[PDB]
Amino acid sequence: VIVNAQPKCNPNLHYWTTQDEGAAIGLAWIPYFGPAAEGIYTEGLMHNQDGLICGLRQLANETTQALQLFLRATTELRTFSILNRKAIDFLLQRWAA
Amino acid sequence: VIVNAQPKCNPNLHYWTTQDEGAAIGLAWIPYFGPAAEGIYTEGLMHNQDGLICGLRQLANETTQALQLFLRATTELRTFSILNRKAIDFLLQRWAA
Amino acid sequence: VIVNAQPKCNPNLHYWTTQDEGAAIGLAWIPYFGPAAEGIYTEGLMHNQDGLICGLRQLANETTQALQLFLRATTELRTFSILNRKAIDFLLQRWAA
Amino acid sequence: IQMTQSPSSLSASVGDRVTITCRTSQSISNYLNWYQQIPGKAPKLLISTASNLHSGVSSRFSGSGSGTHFTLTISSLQPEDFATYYCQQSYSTPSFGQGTKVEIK
Amino acid sequence: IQMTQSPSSLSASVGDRVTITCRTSQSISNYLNWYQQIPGKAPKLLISTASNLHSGVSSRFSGSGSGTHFTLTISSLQPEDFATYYCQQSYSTPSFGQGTKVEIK
Amino acid sequence: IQMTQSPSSLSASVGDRVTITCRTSQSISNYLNWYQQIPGKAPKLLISTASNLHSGVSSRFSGSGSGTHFTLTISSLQPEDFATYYCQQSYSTPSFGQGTKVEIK
Amino acid sequence: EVQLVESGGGLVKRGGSLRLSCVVSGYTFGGYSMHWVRQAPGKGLEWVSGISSSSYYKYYADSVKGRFTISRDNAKNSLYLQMNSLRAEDTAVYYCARDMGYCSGGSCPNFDFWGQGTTVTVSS
Amino acid sequence: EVQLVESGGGLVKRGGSLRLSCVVSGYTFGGYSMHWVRQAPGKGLEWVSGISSSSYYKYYADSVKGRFTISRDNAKNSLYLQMNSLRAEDTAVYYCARDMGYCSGGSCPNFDFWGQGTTVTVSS
Amino acid sequence: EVQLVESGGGLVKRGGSLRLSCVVSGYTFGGYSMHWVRQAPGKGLEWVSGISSSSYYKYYADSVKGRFTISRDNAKNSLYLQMNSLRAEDTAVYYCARDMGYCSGGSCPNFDFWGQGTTVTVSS
Amino acid sequence: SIPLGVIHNSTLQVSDVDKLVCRDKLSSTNQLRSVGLNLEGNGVATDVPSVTKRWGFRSGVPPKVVNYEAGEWAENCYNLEIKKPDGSECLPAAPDGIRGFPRCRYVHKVSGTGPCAGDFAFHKEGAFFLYDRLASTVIYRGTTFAEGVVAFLILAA
Amino acid sequence: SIPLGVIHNSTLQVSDVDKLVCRDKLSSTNQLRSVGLNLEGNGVATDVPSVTKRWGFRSGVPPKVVNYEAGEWAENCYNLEIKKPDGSECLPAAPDGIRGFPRCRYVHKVSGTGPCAGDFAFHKEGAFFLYDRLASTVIYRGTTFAEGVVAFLIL
Amino acid sequence: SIPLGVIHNSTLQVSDVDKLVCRDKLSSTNQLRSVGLNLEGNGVATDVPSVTKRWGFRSGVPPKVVNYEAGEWAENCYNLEIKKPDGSECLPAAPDGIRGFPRCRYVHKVSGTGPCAGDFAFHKEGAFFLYDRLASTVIYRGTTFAEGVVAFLILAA
Repeated sequence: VIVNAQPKCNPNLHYWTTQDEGAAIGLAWIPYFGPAAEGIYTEGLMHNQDGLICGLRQLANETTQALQLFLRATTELRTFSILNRKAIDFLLQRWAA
Repeated sequence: VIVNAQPKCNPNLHYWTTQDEGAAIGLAWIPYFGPAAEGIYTEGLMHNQDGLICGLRQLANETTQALQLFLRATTELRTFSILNRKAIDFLLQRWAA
Repeated sequence: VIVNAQPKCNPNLHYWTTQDEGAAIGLAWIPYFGPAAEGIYTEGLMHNQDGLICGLRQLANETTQALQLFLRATTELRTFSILNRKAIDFLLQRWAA
Repeated sequence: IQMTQSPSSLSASVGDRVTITCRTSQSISNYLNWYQQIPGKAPKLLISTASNLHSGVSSRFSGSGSGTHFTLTISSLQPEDFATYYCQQSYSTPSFGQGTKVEIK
Repeated sequence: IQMTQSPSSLSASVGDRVTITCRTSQSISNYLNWYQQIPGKAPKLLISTASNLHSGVSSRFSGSGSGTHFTLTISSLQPEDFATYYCQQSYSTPSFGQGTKVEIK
Repeated sequence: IQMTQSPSSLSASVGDRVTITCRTSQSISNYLNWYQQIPGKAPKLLISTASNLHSGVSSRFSGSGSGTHFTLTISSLQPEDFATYYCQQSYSTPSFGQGTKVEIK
Repeated sequence: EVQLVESGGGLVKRGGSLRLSCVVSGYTFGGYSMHWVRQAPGKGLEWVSGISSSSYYKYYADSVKGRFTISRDNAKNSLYLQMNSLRAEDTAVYYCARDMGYCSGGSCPNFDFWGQGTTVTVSS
Repeated sequence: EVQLVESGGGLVKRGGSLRLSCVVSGYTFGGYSMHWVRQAPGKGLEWVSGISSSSYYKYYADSVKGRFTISRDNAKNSLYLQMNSLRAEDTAVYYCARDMGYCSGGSCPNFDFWGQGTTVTVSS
Repeated sequence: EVQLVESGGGLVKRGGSLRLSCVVSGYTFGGYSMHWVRQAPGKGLEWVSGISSSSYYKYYADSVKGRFTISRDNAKNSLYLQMNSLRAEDTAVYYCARDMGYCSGGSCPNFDFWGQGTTVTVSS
Repeated sequence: SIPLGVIHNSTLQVSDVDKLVCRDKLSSTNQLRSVGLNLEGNGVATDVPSVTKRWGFRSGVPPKVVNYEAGEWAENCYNLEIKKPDGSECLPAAPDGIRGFPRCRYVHKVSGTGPCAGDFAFHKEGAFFLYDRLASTVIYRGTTFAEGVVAFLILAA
Repeated sequence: SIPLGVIHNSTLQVSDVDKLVCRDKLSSTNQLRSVGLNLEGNGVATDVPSVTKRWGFRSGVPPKVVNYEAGEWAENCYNLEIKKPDGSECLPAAPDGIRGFPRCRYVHKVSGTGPCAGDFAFHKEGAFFLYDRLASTVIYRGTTFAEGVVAFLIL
Repeated sequence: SIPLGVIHNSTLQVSDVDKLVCRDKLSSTNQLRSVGLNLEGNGVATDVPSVTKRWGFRSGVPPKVVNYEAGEWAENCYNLEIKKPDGSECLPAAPDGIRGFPRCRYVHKVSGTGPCAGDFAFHKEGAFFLYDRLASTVIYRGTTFAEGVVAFLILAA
């Protein structure tokens, strides 16, 4: 349902994350022996599959305004609980009352 | 079931809040073009309808002690999660069978 | 399921806590008339019910590594929401689809 | 908390002054109450917060004190004022007094 | 926001230069647009953002201004340049102008 | 991490001291273990932590070293101490060495 | 006029149980907290327990903890006390009392109106 | 070439209802926001309402707030307006217009494509 | 005395699968972690995999990752390894070994107790 | 042990967890509400010497705060600034994110000395000091506040 | 009123809050993701005099921040240090827990003097400054940042 | 990937985080508990020179903290104060909300100079330093702590 309207959209996605790594072998998990601040990231690459990336960019561009309006009407300094709240209302809609 | 026992109770409530406004038109939602800190409030007024306001005052006056007792037993500095916890227990109570 | 493997495990547990005190009589709940910083703890003592206290001194030891890894993949300074997330996943696993 | 009263018993005639004391083992600011009971009758409230006279009580009665010393005073005896007096506290868990009976000579 | 464009009617001969003004009661930086309408036809767009010409329009039209004062200018009339004009703003809820008509002598 | 041992092979008589060395491509502090295997049988543990004798092994064996250089030493040879010797690390994913054999002349 | 009437007292066997009721007329029952007091034959006064206006806070004394139960009903203007595992020290005269609410739930009672009292005795 | 065609206008009685449609062909429908404009018997112009691309944001004017409804469909490239509780001042000529998206939800309209305008008349 | 006995080895064709077992008697099996080692004829010793005391952490080798599966049973004091997609290099002798638990999950092993090993050959 | 009250047909009823009928409906997290009310709406006196009598200094307890969503128009506000006789300050500086009360018509400002015994000033009755959407247990320096209490509600369906 | 998009069969669809769909399966809290995307992937000019034009000073509004999980490789980054003509710093110091962008090749560091009328620098478009897993609203002194926007998804 | 152990009459079963097997009832948030246990109860030596060997300095990693509910009476506690030879400090100041361990009989205080190579002090085994209801991974100056580990349980009630 999303159609891009930017002049350009790079169809290549080159990302970095942190993941979880599940378990480890050796003395790595001990903070005395483990990596430094830079070195905890995992790279990757994805290809444009039916215009996923350009639609993603359009989605972010559409989200920004509502995000700013929500941030205006709060008192916290740092916010971490948007996703947990989304889960709670998703659970409250169907299974409640 | 709540009966007011104060010497007097004001039956008119003149209140303010912030709301969210949902959508905005113009350059209003940009923090560079938007209002100052004072100017985000929406006002109202309500009349006594079967002693709602006096019962409300009684309810707050009753709640204060349990509120203080709950607050004594934590190590935080600011609390934002009372309502989320209330929702979590309200959901947990019924979904066991 | 858990079998202890330390050279020595103490079979007596002498602990402390804070609890919530439910309701209080007198002027104790008011912070002006209440206790000091130390004096809010309630004590107790527990004996080695069959394979319970010592089998509980291993479950902690096994855990630490996983916990440490979790703390590596986060940006917060203090964490208070592990058990709430545990409850949310317990609710989501059974109640979905 | 322990309550102490002195004198335990007393006999007096019409026209004198009666001074009584109540004592405790702690410092409880001014959370004290005084009660009067006639034998065969339920107790009755008197001055509250150690100095606040109630409604309908004659002005002759007067209480005072704070900290660990509290004194009640009656200025002019009357024939129907021969009964027992108690003190009660509310700073912590409630606890009444031991009593004091006034009599005639 | 309310606008004030004047004069409301002008008449000039071919080869003249016409200058019109649009005024506002508030400061709206440079969010202003100009429009032209032939009577019987839907309106057509002109310069935007107070200095940016559209595509396919003649270079005879030129507008400028800022803040509260904005002026549009045409350098040479044509037999097909007799129509109605408008100015519009978008800083807040949209609001149009009143109109100004060019005539012949 | 690569493992290097030297000498690869050696032969000597009863009553002679034997010295073997193990080297790594990194620094692994002191997480090195020594092992001995006789043909036809499974391996057997020896000094651990690079300086700690096991329980049930004769006092003749002794090892030392640190950093990138670790050594094992037998003070007196015995007719039944002709076997093959290994060094192992556990700082990262485990990896043994290649081997070293002692014989008779 | 504030009127309080007690009922339920009597004579019972050892190890039994009892129920006392207090009925109040004269004002709004739902805005105040209530308490129970006792006096043994030729002895002093002792405090038993108390309740709150919304039935959210309940209090008990150490000597009767685990044996006594309190309740109230605002609609019918009634107060109830249930006594269990009756011992020899439970022969006395009992009163129901009302207080001026200087605290938030009934923490600091100042009794201002008293009832008449009822007699309960247990023995062979 | 971009083509915009309006339809649905005409004559209605007092207090009735009406619906209007705008059809667009010539370019990508789903990437832009649309708006409605109207003109009187010979006075200036006035703005009515506007919608967004994903149908998440809607806007309305004070003079028609609580009376109109706006909608769109990207499947057949259609724009719909529904008007209820019609009064004498709603006799005019209506246009559906397109704007360049300089703002996130479609809040900063700079109209660049217009239609041709239909007529609505309501009287006795 | 500590006794570990291995079983399951034999002769198999290419592309097949196998299951090896290691059974221990002499002490409390529930407080320790197991490991597997192998050695090919005329070659050195190679570490493969291992498990933890409560079956919560599992480790695999890059040369084997995606092909083998390790499991344990505390009640029967048994250890099992499942080998799938056997190439020609997987002909060797395998040992099961016990380690001293100097680390939290079994990530820094120091083998001290070995078994006897079993031989697996794959060829035509 | 926090109590909450439900509102239906303009009737208020305080309910606990187990007493919760199936009629009760909560379909969003926007129904939960928190509201702070003032004490001057109960008839309490508002004169300056008649309210300074309820604040007292102590040392040995740490402070705590909670948050607000709504409010109520106030007639009287207070803004204190107190110093020790030698020239020291008696009250702590405000932290980050603390601002004065938004809407009240009058403001009484007081500057003077005093015998500060403890470290923090508490309310001898167990009520709260009200700031901009934050309700505390102590008093911060130079910030306009009100006096009141808090309530938690479930709004009408 | 935050919108989120669902992905199915390599198709991105913006679900409606009002309409509830039984096809949605959420079985854990690991399927909720937040991603930050760059503006330079949309053809916007990245040259230095062409980007210092969209940052403006204001006084009267407080800042707010959010958090990240994922990222994106960048090619241009900025690192500002501006002082008042008398020598006063125009930008606040960084708070605790704030670090620069990890993975970007070029870094344009700029130091000079400007007319700092306001107190905080805002974006004239409504976009976010991107740091190490924290998306802010203002600019912090001496920290490397990117320009981008934020999206929320259900995997 | 945090595991939790459930308690029935068969003691501490570590049954998988998928809380399956039908007969498993959770009905409130008070059944979830977190407890910290000390290392000295396992036979570890507690003398001063025999514990100072497991603390080592490093630079390049930031610290993190978690929270507690319950505890256990301790026999030995430590209170460090370390300085560099030039006279500068080696350990950071405690943040607000950090207080020492509540209940232990003996406290060893140590003050002396040493070669602080790194910035923060870590444990060479992956254990936690214990404070008043908060567990950290570093050492704050002048605060009494214990050494132990943390476990998360759900009760049987």
